[PDB]
Amino acid sequence: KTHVQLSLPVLQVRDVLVRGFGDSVEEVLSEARQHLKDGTCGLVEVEKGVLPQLEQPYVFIKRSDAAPHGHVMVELVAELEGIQYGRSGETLGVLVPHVGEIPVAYRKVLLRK
Repeated sequence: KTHVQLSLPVLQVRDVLVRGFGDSVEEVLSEARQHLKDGTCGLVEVEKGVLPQLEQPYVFIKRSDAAPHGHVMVELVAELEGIQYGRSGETLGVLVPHVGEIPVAYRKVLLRK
């Protein structure tokens, strides 16, 4: 399927144990997509002071359209040293590995895969 319904656990930035997906734009997009397929991906909501506490390159989920079955349609955009790889809508959050952190909420998304 071109899209997959996921429910992503929303993590507090200070709880995250693994603060990025890897060391290059191509690697972090690859690993993010793998962890989304495997159900091992969390979401951190972006506010003042959040991104400097995480590791670059960043992977964002961004709104791709204006929401089937309560799932916002999203796609992946990476960022490294202020350059983005991909073009999309509003940021819903930054993706990180999930390794058993307790979430505060869930974010229903339809991931363009």
